[PDB]
Amino acid sequence: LNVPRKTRLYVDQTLREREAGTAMHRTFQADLYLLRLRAARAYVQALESSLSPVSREPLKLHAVVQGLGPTFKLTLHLQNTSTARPILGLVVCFLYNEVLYALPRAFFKVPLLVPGLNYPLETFVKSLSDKGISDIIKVLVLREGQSTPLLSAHINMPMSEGL
Amino acid sequence: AIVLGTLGDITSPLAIIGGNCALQGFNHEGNDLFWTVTGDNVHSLALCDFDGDGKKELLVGSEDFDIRVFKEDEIVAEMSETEIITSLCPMYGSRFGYALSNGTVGVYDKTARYWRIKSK
Amino acid sequence: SLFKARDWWSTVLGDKEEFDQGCLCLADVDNTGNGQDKIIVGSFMGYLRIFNPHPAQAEDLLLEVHLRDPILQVEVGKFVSGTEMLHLAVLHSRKLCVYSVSGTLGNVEHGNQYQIKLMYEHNLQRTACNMTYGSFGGVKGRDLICIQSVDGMLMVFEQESYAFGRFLPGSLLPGPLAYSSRTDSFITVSSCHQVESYKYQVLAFAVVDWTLNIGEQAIDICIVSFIQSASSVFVLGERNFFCLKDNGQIQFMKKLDYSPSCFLPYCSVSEGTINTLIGNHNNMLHIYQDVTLKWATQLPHVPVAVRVGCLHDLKGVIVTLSDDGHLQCSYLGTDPSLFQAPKVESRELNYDELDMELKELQKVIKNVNKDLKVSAMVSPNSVTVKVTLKNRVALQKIKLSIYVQPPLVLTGDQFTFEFMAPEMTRTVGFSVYLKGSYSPPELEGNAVVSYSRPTERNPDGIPRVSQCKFRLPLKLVCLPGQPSKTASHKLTIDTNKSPVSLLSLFPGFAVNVMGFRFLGGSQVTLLASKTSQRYRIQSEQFEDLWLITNELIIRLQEYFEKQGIKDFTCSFSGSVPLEEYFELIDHHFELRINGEKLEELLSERAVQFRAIQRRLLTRFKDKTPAPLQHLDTLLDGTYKQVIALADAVEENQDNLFQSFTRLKSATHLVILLIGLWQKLSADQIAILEAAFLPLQQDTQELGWEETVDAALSHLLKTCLSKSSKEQALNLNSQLGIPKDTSQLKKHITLFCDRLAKGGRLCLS
Amino acid sequence: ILDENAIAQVPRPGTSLKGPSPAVRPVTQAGRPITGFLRPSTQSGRPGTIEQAIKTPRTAYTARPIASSSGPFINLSRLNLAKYAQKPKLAKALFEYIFHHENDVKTALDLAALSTEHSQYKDWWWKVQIGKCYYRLGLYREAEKQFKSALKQQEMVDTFLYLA
Amino acid sequence: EYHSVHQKLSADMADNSNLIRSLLVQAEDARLMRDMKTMKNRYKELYDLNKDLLNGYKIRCNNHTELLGSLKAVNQAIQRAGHLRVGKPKNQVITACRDAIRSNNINMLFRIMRVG
Repeated sequence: LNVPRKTRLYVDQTLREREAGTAMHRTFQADLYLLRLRAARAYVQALESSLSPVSREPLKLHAVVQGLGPTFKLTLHLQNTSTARPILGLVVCFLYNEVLYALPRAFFKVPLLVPGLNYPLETFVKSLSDKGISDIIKVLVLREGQSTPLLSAHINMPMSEGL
Repeated sequence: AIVLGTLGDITSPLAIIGGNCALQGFNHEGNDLFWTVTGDNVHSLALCDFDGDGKKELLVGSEDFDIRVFKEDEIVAEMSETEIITSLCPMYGSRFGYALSNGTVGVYDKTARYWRIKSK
Repeated sequence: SLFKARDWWSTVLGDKEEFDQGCLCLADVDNTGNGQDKIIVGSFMGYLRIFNPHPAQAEDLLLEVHLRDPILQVEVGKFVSGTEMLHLAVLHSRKLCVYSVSGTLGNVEHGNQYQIKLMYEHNLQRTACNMTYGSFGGVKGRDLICIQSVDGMLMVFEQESYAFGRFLPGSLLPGPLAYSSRTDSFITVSSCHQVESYKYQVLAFAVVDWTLNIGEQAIDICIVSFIQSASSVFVLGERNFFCLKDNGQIQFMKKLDYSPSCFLPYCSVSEGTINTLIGNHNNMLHIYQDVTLKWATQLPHVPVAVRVGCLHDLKGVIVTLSDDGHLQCSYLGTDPSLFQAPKVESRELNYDELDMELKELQKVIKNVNKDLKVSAMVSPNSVTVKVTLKNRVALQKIKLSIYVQPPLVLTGDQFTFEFMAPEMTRTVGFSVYLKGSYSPPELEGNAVVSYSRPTERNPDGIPRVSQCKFRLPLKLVCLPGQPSKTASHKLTIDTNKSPVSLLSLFPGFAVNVMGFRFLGGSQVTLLASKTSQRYRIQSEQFEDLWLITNELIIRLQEYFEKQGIKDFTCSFSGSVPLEEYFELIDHHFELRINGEKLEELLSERAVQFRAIQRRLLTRFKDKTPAPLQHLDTLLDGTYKQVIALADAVEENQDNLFQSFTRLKSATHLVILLIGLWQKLSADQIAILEAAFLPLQQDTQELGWEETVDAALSHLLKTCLSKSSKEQALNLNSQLGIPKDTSQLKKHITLFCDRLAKGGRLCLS
Repeated sequence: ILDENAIAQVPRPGTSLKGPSPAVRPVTQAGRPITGFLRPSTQSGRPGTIEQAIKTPRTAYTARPIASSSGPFINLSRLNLAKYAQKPKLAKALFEYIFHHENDVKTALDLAALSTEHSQYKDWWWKVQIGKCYYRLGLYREAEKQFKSALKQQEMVDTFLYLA
Repeated sequence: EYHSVHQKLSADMADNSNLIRSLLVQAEDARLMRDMKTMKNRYKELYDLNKDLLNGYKIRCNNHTELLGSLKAVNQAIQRAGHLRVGKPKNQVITACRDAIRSNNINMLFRIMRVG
């Protein structure tokens, strides 16, 4: 068989574990407690800013960028993830730096999202800076009666390769 | 026009070549070991032991309608054919078969033609 | 501790002073004769300091004298004409000074003083750069000094006075100078990458003994000679590390991957080899056995001019001196230390506060799993709209945009506001006007603000979005025109009231039979009733009916509201059109199919162009001349084809956009007539508006046909069907461009049918 | 894609550039398991068509996002390279400036050619620099010639890696 | 000078060929997103670059054929010098002239062609 082989490192490590197992157990439990703390912290901060592209109220969105050159094709793949329930009133709003990117329609309604179909909703981003400047673009999907985004996404726009 | 063989008093199979008016030679690494100048554009080369001494001289067919035989450094003889040579082939001792652009296919001993036939 | 340079007597050496190479010297300037060396450091700030370190402490610093002019390349050698005792040389930019550190003792550790006497000096005409010292020629017991210049010249002093001076042939930036004794040669590295050795007696007679073109210019050159078996010359470039023979060729070389700053081939171990140690600009020392790394250490500072010496009974201590002012004697750290978590029984995890915070965060998590006012006002008159927004809390990064429709054009789109104090109003004003021929699908427009709330959790502010929609008037797109008696098609709206004068419903257009002409030529006729109670809308274009029908119903509602009466209908009992509506769909889909064909043809044309272009590039890269074989002609033909196809695709895109707008108007009218033809409430009308009006622009991945077809198939699947066989056979939904529009039309007719029998829409 | 230089089109498996299974080691392409020590020379597979290369993530075939093509101290159009070529002490630093700071391969090659003809083709450094100019102009064989001729002058690790 | 001109022309044509490959990629990109203004601009730039590169090809080929003529003249001159002498002096003169031209010692070339 291909049963592996363990060197002196393994027996020294097992001897350390056999002689100092209690301290390892205690410190790993402390580290796990601190990790749960920090993960809950970051999860709550993300819920606050609503920066999760995956978040009752079922949705899933991710934005793909395609193309070099001053004009990029930005396609938002959006999807309703539910057994059988459509989502009527939703709308997408883009947040960009109006001095670097020229978005024609930075806000538009989305079609009735049928559960199970990936809707590609695309736009044409265009770099305006004569010098190569890469700035982030935010996308917020939100109801039409609410003001807090249902979910969000980020895209680091690549360099322009302009003229 | 290029060939590949052993010249006279050279212990490495050379890749002889023929260009505007100058031949060359390269070993397995590409070092110039043989170089000489001829009359006009070389059109055909072959390796035949004219002279029976065990080291093959090379036969050059110039665009000047001539067929010269070159040793490692020295020229031995030249027979004046009647058109731009196009192909030489040795398989005998000192006999080589030649072609022209007239259509003439023939055979040479040392310095004379056994036969010759001209066609379309 | 492994691979660190563990600390010995260490210090900082001034107030933002600056040193260089040659500064750090290490020998017996005290001439004790015991072997223990003494550190000597002189900056070009002026201070010359000498230390006798002991393993911080006060009495370590022997002396800290200050000379006026800067100090370059302190050295220690037999620089006096008479005796064989070491003297200390100080080279100022335009000065040479030999000293003598004489230390007299008192009856206490700190009662001993040290006197430096200026044995002699030398005024330097040229500006000195660096120097070397050695027994030039074959002299013994003397240490002559060859100083360089910043402009190339090298001047030699025979330990007493100005012996001579010769210019270096062809140098601009002076490099490192050294003197080899096994060959009696001055070796330098000129600006032109040439390591050059000159025989001494050759320069004395003024040429090059030999040269070697290394790949770069060298930072240092250190000829080491404690081995009399095989002599060598070390040259440290700024990218490589050479060890050269004595004839002039590389004995070996290392291609360093870091940036060296200093090196010192110290005492060797094996037979023939030479240990050396080099200092990165990455704060490390490397210890090679001439090519091969034997050890490496992580220094504290960027080493400049390292040395190795016996300091207080410990041989081979490494003394480093940074250029900022640090200095440190050190010994290698050879203690592999267990990687293990520290046992700190005292330090415990505070479970109380941590559990409080975790309970708070987990409460937020398990809870979530179960500020600005905008207003728009349109002027009564290219109508000028004014949007006022007012905040309650202080807001930041406000962006206001306006979206009306494709045909309508705005004179201003985006407006950016920065931070605003609470209870502050902001007004913007733009103008909207029709630009084109076809009338927009609807006159309503939207205006959206995206702002941010700065919060403690995220100061950058959580982003929020709020919108308001304004309603534009007919006076922007229409005009009163002549009416016609008959048109291609017409529809009716039968209210349960009296026929109202069209002058009262539409006062802007000055009988009970009105005619309208939109900017674009198209005309609509509105006929009130005389005997019946129904209004008739007629035109040739099904699109044209929508705007006038919507406005008629809205004005009827408003008027009959002003009269205070509460019961009012717009029944339209009859036949939903469904046939002049399908022709627009078919026109749209024919344009879509034509576009796909044009694009798949453009693909082939582009492939041809690329192939011919690659052929031409191959002909270009080739040396030999050759006929183009009319490849350029094929390229020109293909280019013409590509341009023609590109123009065709552009025109098809424009036609498709016009058809999409007209189809949007038609489907608006059809949803209106379905919501009237049956008593549809606002919920089902919203469902229909969501299903039939999905997008305002076709794209090469999602179009109107597939989207409305999926929506209608689903609406019939979950609400209006009870047989599973049809649900799985006909009522399926996909998002790919169809090959025919028959399924969409079948589903629309079936929707109207199953609504007629008494069906009703839902979501779940 | 648009540049073909390999002689053999379908060479034997094992002689061309163009372990643990994907059940253990994460992968980046169909094969090519993830590596340690990303270097800016990593290709890690190659796309088949321009469309596939465009419609994929920009950093899926290189350590950096792909590109279509791979006051001022001194104005390059003002100096006569035929006069700085006579002075090698100036010419070497000037060429390094033009090549590594300004990235002007054509003027750099002009200067390097004039310099090499001034040195009668006897210094390996100018040969290596001309070879580098060629190599980033696209001409590989014309660069291999200079690198070979520089190896003949004086063996250096630099020229060996350049030929590699 | 023929050598130098050919070198400069090959450099320039390599530059323009790299430009053309970049423009091919950019045009394919603009066409994949049906952006026809930028695609047509890439195609215009490609047309112009092809015109310039064809001019460059014509001039290079012309200089290159002249260079071949010059090389044949040199080689035929060495051969004409050698052919004037019978026997062992022939290859002596041939190799001497070849070494006198590989070192660009033209005066020695003519010296060995005159008497040597």
